[PDB]
Amino acid sequence: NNKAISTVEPHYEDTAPAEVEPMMPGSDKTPKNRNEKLTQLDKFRFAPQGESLRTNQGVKISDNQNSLKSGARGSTLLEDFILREKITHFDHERIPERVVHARGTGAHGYFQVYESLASYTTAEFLQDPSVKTPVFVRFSTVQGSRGSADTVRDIRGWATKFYTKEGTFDLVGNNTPVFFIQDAIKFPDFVHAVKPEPHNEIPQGQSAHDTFWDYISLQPETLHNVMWVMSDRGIPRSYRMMEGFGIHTYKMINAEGQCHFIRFHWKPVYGVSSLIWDEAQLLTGCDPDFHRRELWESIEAGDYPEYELGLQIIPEEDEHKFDFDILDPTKLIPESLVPVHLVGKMVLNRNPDNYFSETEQVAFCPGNIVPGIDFSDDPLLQGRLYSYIDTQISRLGGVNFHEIPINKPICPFHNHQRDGMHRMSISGTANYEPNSINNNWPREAPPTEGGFTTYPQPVNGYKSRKRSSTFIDFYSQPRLFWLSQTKVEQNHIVGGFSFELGKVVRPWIRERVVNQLTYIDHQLAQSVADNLGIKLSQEQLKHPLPGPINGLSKDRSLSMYDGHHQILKSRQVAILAADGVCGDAIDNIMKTLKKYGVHGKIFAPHVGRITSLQGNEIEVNGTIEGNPSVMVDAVIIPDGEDSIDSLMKNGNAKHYVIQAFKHLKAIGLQGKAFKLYDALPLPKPDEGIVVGDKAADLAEAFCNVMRGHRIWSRESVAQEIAG
Amino acid sequence: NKAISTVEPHYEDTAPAGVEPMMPGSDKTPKNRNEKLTQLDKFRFAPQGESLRTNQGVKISDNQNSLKSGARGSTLLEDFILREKITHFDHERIPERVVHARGTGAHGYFQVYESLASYTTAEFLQDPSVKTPVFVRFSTVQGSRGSADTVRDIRGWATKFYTKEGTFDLVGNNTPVFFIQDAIKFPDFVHAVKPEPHNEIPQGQSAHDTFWDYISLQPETLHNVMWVMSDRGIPRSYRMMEGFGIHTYKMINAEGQCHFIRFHWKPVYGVSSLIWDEAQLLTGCDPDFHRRELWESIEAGDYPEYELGLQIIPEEDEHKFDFDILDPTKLIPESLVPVHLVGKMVLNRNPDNYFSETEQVAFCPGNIVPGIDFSDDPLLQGRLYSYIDTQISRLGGVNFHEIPINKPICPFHNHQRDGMHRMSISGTANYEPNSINNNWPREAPPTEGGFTTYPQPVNGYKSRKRSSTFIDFYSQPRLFWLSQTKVEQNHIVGGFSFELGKVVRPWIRERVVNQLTYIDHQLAQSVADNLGIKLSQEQLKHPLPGPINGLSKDRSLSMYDGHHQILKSRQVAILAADGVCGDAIDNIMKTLKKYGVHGKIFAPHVGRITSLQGNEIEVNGTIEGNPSVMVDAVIIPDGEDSIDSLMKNGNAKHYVIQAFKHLKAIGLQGKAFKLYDALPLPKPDEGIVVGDKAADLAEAFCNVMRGHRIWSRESVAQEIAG
Ligand code: HEM
Ligand code: HEM
Repeated sequence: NNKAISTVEPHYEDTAPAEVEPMMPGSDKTPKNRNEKLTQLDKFRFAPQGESLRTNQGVKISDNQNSLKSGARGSTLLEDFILREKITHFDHERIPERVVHARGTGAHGYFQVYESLASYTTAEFLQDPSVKTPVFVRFSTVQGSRGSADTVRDIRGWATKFYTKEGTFDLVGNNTPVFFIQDAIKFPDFVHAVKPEPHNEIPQGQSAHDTFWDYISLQPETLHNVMWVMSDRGIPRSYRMMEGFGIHTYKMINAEGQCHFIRFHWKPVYGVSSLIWDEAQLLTGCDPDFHRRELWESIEAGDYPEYELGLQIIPEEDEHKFDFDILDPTKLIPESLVPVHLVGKMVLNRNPDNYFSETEQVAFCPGNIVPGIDFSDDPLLQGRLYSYIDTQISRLGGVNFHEIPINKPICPFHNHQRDGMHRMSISGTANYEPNSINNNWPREAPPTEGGFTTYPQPVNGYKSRKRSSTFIDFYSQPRLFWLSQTKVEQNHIVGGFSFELGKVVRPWIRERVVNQLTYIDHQLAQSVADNLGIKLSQEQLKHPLPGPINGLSKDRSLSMYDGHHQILKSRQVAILAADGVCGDAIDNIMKTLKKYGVHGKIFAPHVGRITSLQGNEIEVNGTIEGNPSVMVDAVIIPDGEDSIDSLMKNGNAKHYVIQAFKHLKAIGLQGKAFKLYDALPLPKPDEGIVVGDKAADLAEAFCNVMRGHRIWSRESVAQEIAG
Repeated sequence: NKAISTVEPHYEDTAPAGVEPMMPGSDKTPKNRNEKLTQLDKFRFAPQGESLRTNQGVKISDNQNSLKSGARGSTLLEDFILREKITHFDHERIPERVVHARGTGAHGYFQVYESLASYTTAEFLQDPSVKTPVFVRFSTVQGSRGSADTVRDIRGWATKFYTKEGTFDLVGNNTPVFFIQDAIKFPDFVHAVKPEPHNEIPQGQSAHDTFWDYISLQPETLHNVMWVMSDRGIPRSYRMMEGFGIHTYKMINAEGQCHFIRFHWKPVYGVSSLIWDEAQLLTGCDPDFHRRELWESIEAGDYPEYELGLQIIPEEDEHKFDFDILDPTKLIPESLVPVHLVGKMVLNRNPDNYFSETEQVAFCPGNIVPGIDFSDDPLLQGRLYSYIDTQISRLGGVNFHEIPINKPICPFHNHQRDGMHRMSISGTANYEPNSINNNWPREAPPTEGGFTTYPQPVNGYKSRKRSSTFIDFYSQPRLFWLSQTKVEQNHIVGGFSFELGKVVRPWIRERVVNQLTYIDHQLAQSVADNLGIKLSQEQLKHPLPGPINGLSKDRSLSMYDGHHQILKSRQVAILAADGVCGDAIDNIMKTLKKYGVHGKIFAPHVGRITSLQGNEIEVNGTIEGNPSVMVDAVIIPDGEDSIDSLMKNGNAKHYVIQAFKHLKAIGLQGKAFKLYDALPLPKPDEGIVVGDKAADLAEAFCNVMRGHRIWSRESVAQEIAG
């Protein structure tokens, strides 16, 4: 009554209750994680504690619940400037999404070099190991719009902004070492092919449709990066557990004018780990924010994303020594031939305060580079230089987007540029160079004092539109990639191809792709052709295959699961429990998990607390229904007679074990919890099943099984299970 | 050579020398024509035999390479072809709509059954011979452009009527009420339901803290929360949901008589919904399910069909109800005021280009025509200023009416000039009154059709204040609750319990169920239990609202009470492998075809399977790529070899378990029961149809399907692991 009426009257009272945790802005949750960039952004942060609600002109608002009307039942008056300003700001909140990589996630951190790279570059942020260079990273997918799901099969973008004392350096990479195309002129064609089709805008976040594969079949240059995205690299488990690549060959110029060709790498301290397809798909349905959320909670937990910056270094005289052109972006440089030197460390240790201000409005370009780094003649990179700044003029509202806080450098940046939309700087001095009325300040900087110069590379040829003959080589590296994959990874590649072409309606497109696969590997083609009902002619089964690359038929560095570099720390475990559960078994599991930095979450039939058979309340993390097995790495079911009975009448709790089994995950069953597995149509316990009566001992064995990531041996029987 | 060819200019042919792919509407249904579509032909491009050119008309010889300083050199700034191709691509994107960003569009027409001159002078409602063109966009609310179709959300429903007396936009939703009463709260409500601003989580979901925090503090939202928590929030198709303009409008007739009006759309294909677990899985394996369903249904001839209905109230009965008809959180119960079906709308042509037509279409509630008018509903009043304001940024300026999909098909002369991308070239005087052009174009007198506002009396004081008569938050939620079948009530409890499960701060969940105790004590207790909340004795005694003009239920607010289930156009999976019974499929298909139902053969691989009779039969797609959640029901024909392979296949055994848990009809012919009996599934209930003869098993199968879902199965479905 009075309580009812009060909700639609001005709210002058406290609303919060009188006084495990939700996600919060980084300033709230990790204020002790600072850097120079974050300190610069503080000038723009708002502390509204104890402030009046106001208009943008600073007028206190007395009634935020009602429009100005002519009678409390009347027509709204045009003179309600508060209503119109509030609605008008609302009406204009949206800006264009990125034309590609629209779906992204940001975090702040810092970078340090291990020791001076002055033997190879003058670049300031690689000279001094004591400097902490602030960074901001945006991870992304490629195909989908804002609001598409995270765990699609797709390439992942990886864009790092280095706020150095001598300029902002943008390393704009992907999570695979090659790209689909060789020349930038094909990029709108390729992108249009993979994007939703123009008549119906179908499908979202997916390459599994006609026009993408039509384009692949007609442009063999794409086959290499298709193999990468068709592998499990196409569905990583976390942005903390994938590799990063600059793809293009850059140049690094040292203080002696010498040039070294270089390729950029990010190696993850937490290993390289991926989902499997069926699990990646179900995750898009039940948590489209899975990667965004995982990254966010990673930082709040102190499991900071941590990556080592690696360089491949090739002397100028060595440019032409490989079977491939090192300026070809569909070619990787196998790490067997040119090792990766780890030269520094990046840590992401603080989430943003405002997604839109920081992550949405950030602007990265390959062209922003700093003295000591320079471009190569890669024709894809050369085209990128012009696109990033062009697109951002309309995405971010004009030529002054570097004045938006997240984009500003931390060093001076005086010049003679003036005006443009939303000009924030205010300049009084002469706006032309050379001038004498200001004694020509600001002034050009000699190269020996840090002024950018281009390396004087020789240029000889004719003005020409032509693909380099040194680029015509489309199958060598797809075949190298294939042969470096373990048996399971090859099977999943076959699954990627077979699932995707399965969604292509036009039959000639599937046959044209399968025909391209016969030039990569005959068994790969045969396996895919079988899943599609295609019969391969005797000719196709004899098609010529490429030979080794500079002596190499394999390179283990291209396999995710051969290197045995799986990391246990920071993984997520479901503890299925209900009322009547053994409280001390849970307590001992949580000690063993925390010992190895693993995160156990109690999932129950309802939120709140459950009561252990010892009568203590145990906090719940979520419900079994809202937290499917696809959201965790392994499942442990502790004991408690009444807990198990309850879990056996819950189809979700039982499906939890069938699903986790089919996704090759480790399952621990303490004591009478084995009844659940038994009830299910599940075969004999394999290596990935850990049964035991004492909790701390079950959990130790359970963690050791987790060290293998997935139980690949199980894959054949797992297919048979109805789940 | 084959390889070299692909990186050189492509002067040769590339074409080779359900069953068919989705295509532009101009290619598949060219015979479905209307006046707006003929106007759009003026802007269609036919590229057969044409050269690839720049935008200035210059022929391009090599679309494969940048201009370089040599074949391995540096790209040249003078390559204008490269820069023009890249620049256009760089600026393809325009802002998404601030709400309803995620949407699907189709063309069609509308006919009035008989003249409505008794009520309105609106030209498109006068003459039943006219086919007045329309364009409809369906949408969700919360999610951005690439979010899933089958989220739990309100669905937007926007119809543009291209009439000869102006373009009229009917911009409504699929539930008869909105969340809030005054437009000034729209940014607050929308911010609360949208992803939260620090992390931009979560997408296409209200299941998070800020949304329920807002609900808990704004009881006026509760009524439409009930609607979204019910199965209304997850419809099966845009063809099977209802539509409402929600606001009370006005219709004025030739005599100057005013009637209050509320708009309705009633689906000829009935009102059907998904269930929550099936909706959520559908967003994983097909985020485009509704967009695809609408497109294919039009290419198949199952044209969406809706009847435009009107609740009509004489201006004198404005105050005859226990609620304010100006309150957009209130519906008018169809018992109290029946809905008159006044005409039909059919959607029968897909667009040619999604971006040109669906993305660029602009609809505003302020786009009315002579014969319709506004009421003093304070939410509608704010909407009049917002639609046009936002379209200036989203669509590039004030000339967005000149974009083809947005143009009227009547004349539209005035004195407006310039603006960004001005298309028309106007030679005459640009002010009124003028003499140098004898004042053309001229004002139209009302008796010749010039718009006038009905002279409604206006009295009071300039004030910011919620009308006393708007302060009724709990009565219509209760009406809606008591009007639901038992299974629909359970599903509402499900929505509340799942959603509040994702809320982190406990006090928000507690404050929300506390609000539920003022709607129905047993709804509050069910939801409180699912969340571990113990209700106090005081809470359990909380006063409940009485009836509304003597009404305690209204059957029309229920989906599954008045048997609104249509069978025509449903989708049936047919699980077949190599070794299936040929004659069975034929007789299944002939039976399904007899009823307007589409059956789709799903096999382990794509292409063809061979029957035990040795013939080949076309597959529609894999079992793996088309889970049970995409079809209305499953049928498994016989064929010992088919059954044997299916039983080795995890997906096909799960197909039936999942079909079962989602309460769908499962047909099993012959030894197909071999497969059912192998799974942990109970004895065949009323929605499990066995039989050895296909036509009979199909006929009985199609008749279980008429009930939409086996609601009885619900209790045993919960315990099935799957
Ligand atoms: C080596 C292959 C390429 C890689 C690894 C790459 C990487 C990326 C990444 C990671 C982003 C997202 C940056 C962010 O988070 O804001 C991006 C955006 C973009 N890229 Fe690429 N890209 C490549 C090729 C191309 C090409 C060939 C073009 C066209 C010439 C292009 C044009 C763009 C544009 C316009 C954007 C959006 C920029 C913005 O709106 O801020 N990229 N690229
Ligand atoms: C009765 C409750 C409301 C309903 C049924 C409603 C319905 C809709 C629908 C269906 C759309 C999508 C139209 C399309 O497909 O393009 C939409 C968009 C929009 N609405 Fe509402 N709305 C309501 C209340 C509001 C309010 C209170 C405001 C703010 C004053 C508002 C502002 C907008 C804006 C700015 C758009 C985007 C328009 C565009 O970008 O073209 N609406 N509304």
